Amino acid sequence: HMTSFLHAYFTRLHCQPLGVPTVEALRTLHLAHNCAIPFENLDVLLPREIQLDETALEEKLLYARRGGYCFELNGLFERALRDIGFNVRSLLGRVILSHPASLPPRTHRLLLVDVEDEQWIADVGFGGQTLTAPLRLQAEIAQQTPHGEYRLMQEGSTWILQFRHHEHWQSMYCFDLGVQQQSDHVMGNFWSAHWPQSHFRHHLLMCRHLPDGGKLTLTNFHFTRYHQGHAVEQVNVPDVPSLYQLLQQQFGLGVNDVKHGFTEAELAAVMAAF
Amino acid sequence: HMTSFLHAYFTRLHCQPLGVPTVEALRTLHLAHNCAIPFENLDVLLPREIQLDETALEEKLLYARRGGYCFELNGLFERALRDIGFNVRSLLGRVILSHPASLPPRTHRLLLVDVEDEQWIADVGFGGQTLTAPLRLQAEIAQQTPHGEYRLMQEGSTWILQFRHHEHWQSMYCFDLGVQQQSDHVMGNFWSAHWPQSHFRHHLLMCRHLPDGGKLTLTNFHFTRYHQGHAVEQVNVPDVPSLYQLLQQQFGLGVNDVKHGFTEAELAAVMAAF
Amino acid sequence: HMTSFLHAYFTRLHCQPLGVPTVEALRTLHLAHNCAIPFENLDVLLPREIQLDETALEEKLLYARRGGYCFELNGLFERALRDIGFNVRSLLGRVILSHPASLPPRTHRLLLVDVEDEQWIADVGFGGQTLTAPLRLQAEIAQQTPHGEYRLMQEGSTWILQFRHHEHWQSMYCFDLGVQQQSDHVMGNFWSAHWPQSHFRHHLLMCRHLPDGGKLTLTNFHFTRYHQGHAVEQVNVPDVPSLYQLLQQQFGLGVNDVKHGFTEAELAAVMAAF
Amino acid sequence: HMTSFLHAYFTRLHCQPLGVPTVEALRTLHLAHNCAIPFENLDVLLPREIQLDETALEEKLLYARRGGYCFELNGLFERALRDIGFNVRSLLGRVILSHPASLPPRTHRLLLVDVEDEQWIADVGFGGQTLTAPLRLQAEIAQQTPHGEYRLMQEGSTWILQFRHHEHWQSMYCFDLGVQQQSDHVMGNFWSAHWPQSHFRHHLLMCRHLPDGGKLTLTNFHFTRYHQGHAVEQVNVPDVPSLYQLLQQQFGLGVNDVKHGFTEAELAAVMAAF
Repeated sequence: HMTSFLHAYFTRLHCQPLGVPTVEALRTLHLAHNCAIPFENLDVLLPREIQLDETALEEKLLYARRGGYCFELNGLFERALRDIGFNVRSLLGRVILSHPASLPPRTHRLLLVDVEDEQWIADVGFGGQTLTAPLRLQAEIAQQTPHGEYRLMQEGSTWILQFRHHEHWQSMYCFDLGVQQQSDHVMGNFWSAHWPQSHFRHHLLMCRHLPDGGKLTLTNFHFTRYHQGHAVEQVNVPDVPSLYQLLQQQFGLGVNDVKHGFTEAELAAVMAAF
Repeated sequence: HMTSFLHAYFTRLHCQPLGVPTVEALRTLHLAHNCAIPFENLDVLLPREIQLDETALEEKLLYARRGGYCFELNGLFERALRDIGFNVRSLLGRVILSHPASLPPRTHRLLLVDVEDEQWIADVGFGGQTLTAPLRLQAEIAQQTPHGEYRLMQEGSTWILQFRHHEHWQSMYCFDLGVQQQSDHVMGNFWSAHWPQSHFRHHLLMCRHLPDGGKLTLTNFHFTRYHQGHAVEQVNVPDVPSLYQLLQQQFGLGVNDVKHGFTEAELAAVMAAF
Repeated sequence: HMTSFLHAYFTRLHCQPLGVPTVEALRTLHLAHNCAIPFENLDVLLPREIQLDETALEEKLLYARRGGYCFELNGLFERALRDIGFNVRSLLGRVILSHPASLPPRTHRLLLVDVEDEQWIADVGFGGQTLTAPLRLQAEIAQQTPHGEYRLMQEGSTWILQFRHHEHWQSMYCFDLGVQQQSDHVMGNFWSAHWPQSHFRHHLLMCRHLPDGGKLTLTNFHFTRYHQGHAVEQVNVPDVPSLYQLLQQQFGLGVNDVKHGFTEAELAAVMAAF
Repeated sequence: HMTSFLHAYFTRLHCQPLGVPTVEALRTLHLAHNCAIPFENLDVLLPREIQLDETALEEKLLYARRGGYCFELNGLFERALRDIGFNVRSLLGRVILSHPASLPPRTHRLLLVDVEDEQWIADVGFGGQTLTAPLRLQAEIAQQTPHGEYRLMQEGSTWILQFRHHEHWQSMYCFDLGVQQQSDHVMGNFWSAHWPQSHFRHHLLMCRHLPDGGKLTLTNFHFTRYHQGHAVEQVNVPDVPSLYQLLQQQFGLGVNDVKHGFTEAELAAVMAAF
């Protein structure tokens, strides 16, 4: 089967329809998503509100060929998986990367999927180190992904997904299986986009995934390409115009669109702040 | 026993020390609190950040003789009950009064107390209809309080709070027993104080409790006195100055204080917005 | 002559082209504008940034059939008068209606037009009591307008404008002939839309003008119609849906539009804040 | 003569009273100020409103031993010069350093002083390159200052200002002699502290002046000392604690104070955003 939405979803993912909800279907859609729809925080910098209702998400991520973060990406992904027939619901977790003194709020959205009597967690909105393939809800089991090795962890009642890096695991974010509501994400988005100390307000962030363990990475003007998890080439874009171009070339950002588009002069004012 | 804090706490509550954590101790401290420390949202209107660390709370609610809401009030209360020896932790719930189309975020804080092998919920920061006495965690049981009658539903794991009104139970807000973290309150406060559509940014709100089922109520210039739950006297303050006075008289607001005080001209700019 | 813009301008004003810049041309375009493009502050309440570059103005006020305030309205009007050949530039003035203790900032934009060796001030963005016809820059001279009587008094190189209200004269606002720059308006808009105590953030405001001294007035749910300056009929809209309708009927608001439109659920969240 | 204010002003300036308003008095007070009261934007980063009424200025800049920027510094300075008997009023100008495409708003405050039948412009609030000694209102005349050579200029009613950079002249800000009102500064401060793209919201900025053409410079963790206009020593502070210390040592920031003080943990949250 294929709903109106599900249609342009597959269309944007440069992928072929799927009607049967199976671990393999997930496996691919995930990577598809990860390569098609970039991780971007540009609506936060050029001041511009982020709606999270399936429609705004549809018109932003699909039609306008734009990106987003936690809430937007997994919000769209959640819809797709649902229309395809899977059993999903979002979850909120705490970003603990920076290794904070005290647990932070529920800033990160992620998906919980029930496929073939097991429970997996799909997440395409974590940015740089996001997963690129579902993982099973189990501790220790060093799971594998097209772009890395991760390890969940049943600590009491809050799982602690962590990944392999430089000979040992790093915590990325903790969460629990508690239900969440649309508003809980709206609040999550509100925090992230408006709390003065939120990093998302202090630098442009883009990240797109490629087929063979490769990925792109923009952080203001610092562009970087990776292959099989290695830093191959690192360009430092020299100007706004040049960057405006890089956004459309490398990440395939829909710079035009009656609604969600944005002039190049706007990208200039945004980078000007830094 | 009595800690430095616990000291000025009792001092502000115009109450006598208590060292033994029992339902009765709770019973009274609750009402004490409800009558001494007013519910106020003034720091939200005159723009002015709300810290929630025990110290800012101490200096705002105790020393400066000021009020606050959910987060501040129950934040202070939680500390006290803790220092007195009780077993407490905060909980976040969703305000459903307005009977919203879809569940709202975790805007409200409240306390869970374990006294004599049972579980009670104390809450002094809900404002107008806050409880004025602990309640037992049980369904149907129409519980009684110095200022009203409440009933807790048991919809799943989550609970709902209600109170009588025209011979029919009315739900105030829902909530479950999930753990919360300081940050979760900071986020709650952030939402409440800064989300554009938050009602707290559109009108002054004050509310203080009196011994015999009475309470005071300000909503901008509309002042109201209540006895045994009845509207006895309703004055419509005519001017800023007059109101400035009313805040100190009726609610016992510490209008002066190196830090948390505020001029009367400031209150004027605040009410000027409306 | 007629530029691409000037085209849809006249089209929105349900008016016939004009190519000769004369006091009479001004006289009508002013009233035209005043009846076609409503005074609205809706983008301020549903959080949504207000661009002021001729293009955003064009797309919002003309194509989407929406309204605006000081900055937007006169901004569009200024362009028109310019393309028609007049001699115009904006001015910033201080809103003194509330009769403030100390002069407020330059919140209000207005136009200065040099027609037939004289200087006139056109202003369609003041809302409720805006002018509806150019006025001559001269003191005492009680000038006449389709919707009221005005007057100009002196106190420096700065100008004060008034209108006879209840039985006599009283100040509306002041300003001076100093040059302004786009950014100065951007700042003016930033203030008005974001300074916490700005009244525009605390209630919906709409106002549209009618041919024979009549006008429409919305303030949240309070709708009011006026004839020859008199309150004929005052309805108190009972619900969001009904109001959503009233916005399109009475004011002719373009509720749809890829970009500047807004759902009715959005208007509900906005009125929910109050 | 010496007013209550003027008293602690001199006390903070580690300077001896002056009662006669002369170019020489200005000459020194300026340098005095420039070395005593640092240029700081810390209240912008840890969210915290900036009042500009003489009293808040007094309590922040003098009693709490804290710094500020444009509005606060020159605001305090203006009061002093006034109480001492000079003839002063503030002016607003536009920061053109970055060499913007179009004129920016009136972000910068500065002083205009009438001493011995001439007109000078004093400004202690511009930060890094602020003046350190009055200048005469005259074009071309390459004027000299304890920390640099500034050439003023013309171009219509406006005046530009520059300093020898590299060796070519780099326009700084610009302005006109138009009157300004308190609100005009409040709006200016509003812009600077809240407009999302304002650089002041993206990094900590501190700058203090020293006696012999030397000055200190903090930009986040990049500390720098200068002598006779040369970069002697550049330390890159390694941690928040260490920086907290550097603020009190090198710039003499009053880190404590019932009101304007700030914990070290607060500084951490601020730097954490970057």
